[PDB]
Amino acid sequence: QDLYLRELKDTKLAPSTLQDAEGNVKPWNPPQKPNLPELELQGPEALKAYTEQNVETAHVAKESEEGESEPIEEDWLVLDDAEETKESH
Amino acid sequence: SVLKNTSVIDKIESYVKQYKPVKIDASKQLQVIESFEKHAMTNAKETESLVSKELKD
Repeated sequence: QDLYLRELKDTKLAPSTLQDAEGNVKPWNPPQKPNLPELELQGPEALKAYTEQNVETAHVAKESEEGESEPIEEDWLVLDDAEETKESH
Repeated sequence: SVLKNTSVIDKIESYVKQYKPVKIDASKQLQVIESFEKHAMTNAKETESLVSKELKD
């Protein structure tokens, strides 16, 4: 019937020059051709963390440290504290 | 396949590809730990000997 061609041309003309083909906008004044791929390119970027999580910053954290090559000094300190703890046993 | 207009999957793929070697693992527990352990067995054998002879006495 009339609708069988009218609505198909309606949904094949305006959507054609609305997106996918990505050129011009006939039905309504605001264009989404430069809105969804350009202005909304930073949309999720604004929603998410930018320059930290989107770029996955290669934060090279300081490597795990140690006793800094502590000499026998800490050894006899441990000896002394163990001795004074065990003296009252 | 989920994303159609990705424009970012290649960038993140490359970023992870270049990130897996984060840095060299330390694995250097051989400068104060080793000295502590050496003293450990030395005076531990000393204490074992002294407690043994005390038990015999």
